[PDB]
Amino acid sequence: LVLSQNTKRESGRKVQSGNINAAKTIADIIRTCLGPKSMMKMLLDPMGGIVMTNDGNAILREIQVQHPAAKSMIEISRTQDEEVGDGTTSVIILAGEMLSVAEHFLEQQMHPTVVISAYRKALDDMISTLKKISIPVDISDSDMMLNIINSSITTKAISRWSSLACNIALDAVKMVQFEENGRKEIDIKKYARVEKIPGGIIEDSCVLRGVMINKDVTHPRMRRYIKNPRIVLLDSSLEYKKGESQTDIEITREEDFTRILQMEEEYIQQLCEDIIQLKPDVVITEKGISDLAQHYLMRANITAIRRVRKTDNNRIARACGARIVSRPEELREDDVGTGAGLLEIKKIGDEYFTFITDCKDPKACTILLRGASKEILSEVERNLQDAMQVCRNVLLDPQLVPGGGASEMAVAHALTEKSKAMTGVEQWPYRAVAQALEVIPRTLIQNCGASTIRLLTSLRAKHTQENCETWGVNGETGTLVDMKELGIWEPLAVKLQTYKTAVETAVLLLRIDDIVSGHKK
Amino acid sequence: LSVFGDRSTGETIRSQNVMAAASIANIVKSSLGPVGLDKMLVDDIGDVTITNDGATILKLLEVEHPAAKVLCELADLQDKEVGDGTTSVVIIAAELLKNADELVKQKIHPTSVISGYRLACKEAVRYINENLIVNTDELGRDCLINAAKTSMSSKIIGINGDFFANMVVDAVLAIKYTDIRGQPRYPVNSVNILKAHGRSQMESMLISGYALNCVVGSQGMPKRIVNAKIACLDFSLQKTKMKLGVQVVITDPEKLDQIRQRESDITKERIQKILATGANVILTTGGIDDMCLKYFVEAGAMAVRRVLKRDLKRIAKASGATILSTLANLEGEETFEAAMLGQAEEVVQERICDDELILIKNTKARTSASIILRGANDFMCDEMERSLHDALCVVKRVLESKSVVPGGGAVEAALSIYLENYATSMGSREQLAIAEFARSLLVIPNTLAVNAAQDSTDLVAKLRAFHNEAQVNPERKNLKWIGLDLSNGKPRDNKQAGVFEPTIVKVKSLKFATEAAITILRIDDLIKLHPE
Amino acid sequence: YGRPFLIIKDQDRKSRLMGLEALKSHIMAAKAVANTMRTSLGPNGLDKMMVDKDGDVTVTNDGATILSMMDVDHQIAKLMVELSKSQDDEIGDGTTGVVVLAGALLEEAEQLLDRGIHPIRIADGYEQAARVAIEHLDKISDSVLVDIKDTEPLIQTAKTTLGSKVVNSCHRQMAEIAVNAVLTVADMERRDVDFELIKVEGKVGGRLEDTKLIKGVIVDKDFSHPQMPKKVEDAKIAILTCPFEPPKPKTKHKLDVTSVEDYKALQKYEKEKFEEMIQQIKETGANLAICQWGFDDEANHLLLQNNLPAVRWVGGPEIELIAIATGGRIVPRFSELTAEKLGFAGLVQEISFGTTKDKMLVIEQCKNSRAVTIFIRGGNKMIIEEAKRSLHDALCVIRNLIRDNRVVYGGGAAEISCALAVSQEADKCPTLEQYAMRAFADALEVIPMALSENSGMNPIQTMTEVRARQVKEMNPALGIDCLHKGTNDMKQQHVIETLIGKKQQISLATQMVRMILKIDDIRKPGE
Repeated sequence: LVLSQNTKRESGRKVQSGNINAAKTIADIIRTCLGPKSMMKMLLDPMGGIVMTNDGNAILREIQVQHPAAKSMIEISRTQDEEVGDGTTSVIILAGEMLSVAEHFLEQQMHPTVVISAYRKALDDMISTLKKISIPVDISDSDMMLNIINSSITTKAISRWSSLACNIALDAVKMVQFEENGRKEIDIKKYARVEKIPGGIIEDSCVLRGVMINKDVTHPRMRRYIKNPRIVLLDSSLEYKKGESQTDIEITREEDFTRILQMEEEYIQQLCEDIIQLKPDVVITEKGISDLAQHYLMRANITAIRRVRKTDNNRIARACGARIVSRPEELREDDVGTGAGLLEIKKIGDEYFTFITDCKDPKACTILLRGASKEILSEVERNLQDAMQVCRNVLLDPQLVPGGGASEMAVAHALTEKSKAMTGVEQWPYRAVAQALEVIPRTLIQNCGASTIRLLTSLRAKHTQENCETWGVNGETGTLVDMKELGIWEPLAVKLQTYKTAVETAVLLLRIDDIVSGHKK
Repeated sequence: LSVFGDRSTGETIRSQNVMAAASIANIVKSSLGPVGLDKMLVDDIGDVTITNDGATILKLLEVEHPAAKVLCELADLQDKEVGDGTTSVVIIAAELLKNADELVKQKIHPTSVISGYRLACKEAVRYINENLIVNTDELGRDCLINAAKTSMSSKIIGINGDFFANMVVDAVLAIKYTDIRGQPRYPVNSVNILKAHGRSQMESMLISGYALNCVVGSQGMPKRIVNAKIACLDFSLQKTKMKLGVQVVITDPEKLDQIRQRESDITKERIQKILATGANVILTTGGIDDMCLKYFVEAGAMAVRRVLKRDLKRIAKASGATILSTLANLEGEETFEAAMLGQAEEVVQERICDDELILIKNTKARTSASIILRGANDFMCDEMERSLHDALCVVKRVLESKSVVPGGGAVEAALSIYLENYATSMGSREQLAIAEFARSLLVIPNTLAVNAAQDSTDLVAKLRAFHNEAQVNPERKNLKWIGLDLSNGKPRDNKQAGVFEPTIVKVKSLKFATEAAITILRIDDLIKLHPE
Repeated sequence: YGRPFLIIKDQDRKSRLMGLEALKSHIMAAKAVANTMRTSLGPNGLDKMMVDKDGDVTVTNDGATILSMMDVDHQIAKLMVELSKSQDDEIGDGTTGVVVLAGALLEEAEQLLDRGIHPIRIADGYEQAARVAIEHLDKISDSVLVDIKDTEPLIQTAKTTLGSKVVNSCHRQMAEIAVNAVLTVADMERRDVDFELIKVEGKVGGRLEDTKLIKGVIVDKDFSHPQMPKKVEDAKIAILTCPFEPPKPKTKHKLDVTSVEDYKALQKYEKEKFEEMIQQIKETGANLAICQWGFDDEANHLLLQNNLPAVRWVGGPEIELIAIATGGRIVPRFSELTAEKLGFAGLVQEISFGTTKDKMLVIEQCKNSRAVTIFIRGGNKMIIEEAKRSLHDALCVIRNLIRDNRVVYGGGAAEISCALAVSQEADKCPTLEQYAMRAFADALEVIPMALSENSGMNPIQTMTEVRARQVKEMNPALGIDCLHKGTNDMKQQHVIETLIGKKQQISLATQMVRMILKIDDIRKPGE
């Protein structure tokens, strides 16, 4: 017994093949999942539930593996999925075939490292190529976004609900720009809360100018409906709290026990009049509520809600623009809930809901999802999740690309122009990537169900012409289609990270030459 | 006669130890040289780790045999000493073990072997200092580029090296530091490296300042500050306790309110005292209370909780802040002084990989450097920093030692022959160990070539000849040369190619292998003990 | 690279010991056997008792038997075991110490190993020392070739050879018992004698002194018919193989009787045949018959009907012992027997030897007979068994003496001179074989020390004096006063031994220890 006592090892071509095989496996289980003609997959969770989604990431997110590079690929998915949302509908699939041809030079006894070098060389050419054939666009023009929005969602089941979602997405993003960074304001996808409520229909689901609380009034008398509410966000609890420093009390005369009892009551009263002093209408706390305080707030005609998640609270704060407070005596009129167009508490059916909309200039809001069932709606928001995602990315970059394989062919021959201009051993790797690129539209045809070879060849033959760069494939016809009229248009950074991530996998995987298990630590 | 174990002696264990050593060599023999191929370990449950650097590899690998741990132990010191040579060093020792035993394998007296081995070590270093080339006449940045990009080979980032080392050299040159008043020492680990999966390393950015694996305390709190009013304070912020045992007993109730009142007002005024200075940025390894958060927003200031001490220690150093465990004075009162502030142009938290991290830009008091890593997975990132971690190390040593050695294995190429002739100098039986010591020392190019997959002997023989030729016709200014390549599979002038390595790398290496070989060879018998 | 691999199956349980550690290990094992045997030598020695796997027991002093009964597991031990077996059937006792010679040599041999000394030379010198021993030994050897009809050199030698055995109670008699036995059956024209001509016969009962050699043959068979008379004076003897039944040709043979007269003639023949051979033997004029095989109860009585006792179911070897002792022949046929082939003897008489048992038959032949038997009586089965082997062994040395009529007074004097003779060479030795000399010489010294220790005297105070006398005097006839007799003249003490006995003994030992030194490594399979 020598090395590690039941830790296996592997080396060389067997290893490299294993990764390639493991890689090749990873893509194909998803190769059907992309396109306007894509499939939609349903999954078995560990814990009993059901998830159905076309977004590959979640599918891969729910995948348990033993092969390491496979686990590597999994993480690769969520990173870009975190990064851009969609294209993971293609991201990994692009990687594996890149590898799939990549192995084709290994038996050529070609050291991968140099094959890596071309891969590096390839990327910059791709990056430069794409920028050349990128398309700047205005951001204020809403309808273009929606087409861009629709284009980005014309792969998911919300295709039939494109118009709403496109509006649904567009409005939500448009109202998110934290301008306190000068002219470098940032939107955030952590305030655009998504709320799934059962019943109703897609059409019933709509964007609400503010936030929703799945709670109910602590006391009946408080109005469930107010025109112009005034709001206080009380981070602190509204009731007596123990003296933190383990204080203790020894009374000697009779009255003190009752007296100290009144004193905490007074302390309660003490807090309230400070609140009523600012003429609020609304009491909000992430904590519980003294009913005795609640009594006086009821006396105050001031509505109170307790025990709310902080995340929503700040959004509530962001909704009416007011700022949260934990110090009632230090309450500031600058944090009044001014800018709440309406307070209401509705009934969805067995649940009270808090309506606070029509803010003057809401920066935060939550979307109310009304559909078929949460898992249906869970799919919906995932389509939303990306749907909002690319939009903000667009608000980062006004540059657009015709995806759908059109840019891809554009890249390919551009490299082919390079490859024949790039004599040397690395040339064959270089043209390999170009040829490797071609599979994504090929998938489309398989997803479409047409003559892939004939279509692609005509496609490639079409794009040998320098005059035309927007020739792509319609998803449903499976015919050569220039993109300008078809309108499937894509943000630059999306495909950027796509290629950007794609290569990083290979080189990372290409260096792999040995296996070691059993760390036991 | 021992319970719970037998023993092995003589050739048996002798041979056994060699097998142990060679195995470890074969463990890592594929991770070296500009063509090195990285290693990876499925741990036990899938938390795998790709890496090419042996010290990490060795450290992460379970070992049971003693001597292997010694090499495993040995490398880490070199890791604690160099950072690479992990590409090389362990391979050196066991090979030095390998041939050494072979002499012993007939009859050869080990201590006899040791002395020449001792002689081998001292002889080479002395000649290497007779083969050194100094960088000062050379342009600083260039060889800095060279050795780094030389270090960049065999790594994940070797292709992008020019961007990398260029980033690297700026990073280190900005982390200049004045040492003992007689040294301009450059502190390793001073630069901050944060891994951020996502964009490419092309998009990986150097931070001319400090960046934080931190986030804003309060969503209400501001996010970007264009000002330099920066405070740090180790003192955590909670409504204070009595903090030892100091019991509170009440006989007059009428005061608990004011007791309760003051429990936060102590914190409150401390904040206001802090705020009266006008510091708008505060950092705290300790916890931060929401009451302070509220006032801080009402102060509009910036607050950070739960930050690692090392970083804020670096923070005070660069910004010129004064690290403060508490407020006090040489008089009893807790006061605060603006002079304790640190200064930097702008501090922002920014979302990378959907994650907002806090940045500090351009501290006026002292230059700071951080490096942002963008990559595909966590797997790629945390390995690439290790190289980047090692990347600075050699530069520090290069900065530490105004002296360089050409890369691409010319060292032993020179060494092998010079001792080989010097072997004849001794005249004892020991020079045989020298010849093998040199003979074993030839290991490196062979290791490179097999990973590069060419005829090594012919390459090596060509290497031998040129260096041998470099030892004829003492008009060597037009006959002394240095260099070798693998990418073209032919020798060159790595001096012309810029393939350079820091001297001390080989220096300490040959020493450290010498000791270990000294250690392992002397053994003649192992005795095991079964556990209780 | 480094990873497990299989060279031999069960590589886990293939243990292996090599070199000096193995060497000494064998030495350690060897000494145990030596220490096992030390007590077993000499008149004052004490013998061992072995217990059989089937629960039987055996007490004995013959180390060959001791080891033959011994079940060791160490392989070298078995080499020692067969070693003694090789010596015994080669000579006989001396086995009383043969192995003891080896291991003490090996014990000290390690001392040279402890001096790092390579076995090969150690193999070398001891052999040279061995040759040194014999050429010294035979030079100082006495001879009994020079003797007249050797009546009582042998008696002394027998007396000597029996002093190591518990049968020493009346051993003088048994000494005479053997010497008569051997001289009768010896071929001086050949210098050999077959032990088959000797019939050992020991039946338990009676005293040891009741042991009595019989110039003749004794039969573990009684009379064919109980009414046949127990004694027979004249010894006209018939020796038969063909059992007294209808002959049957052993090729597949059968008759196919058909008619009445077919039945009758055979029925008629059936008796008629018996009368024929009954007539046939009667016409031979013999007095007694003996058959190897069966009888018919009918003709048996008819054989009793003519006062011609016979013996039925007689084992093979004995029948010829009968034949040769009678000088008689063996005839397979009734017709072909004639009086000339008949055996004659002095007396035949069955003996009711047991008080409560069936009986035995003895033939007190009175002419010359190249075969003979010894009858042993005594009180214990094992005591019989000890006697037989002891008696058996005593025969051999006289046979051994027959081969070579030159002997030496025993008692430890012989080899003592040798080491001295060895030692004198050790000065003219030159190098390291020089160490090898005194080593073996020192090795040889143990045997007297074994004696005196078994004598309870100071071993060293004894031999140190013993050497110096044999140093001061030139007479190599001073051994150990084993029975506490103030005379070291073992020649006068008559404790003597054949040259070959020791000669083969040590010479045997040398070759074995040579191999013993020769091996270094062992691979033992796990059980």
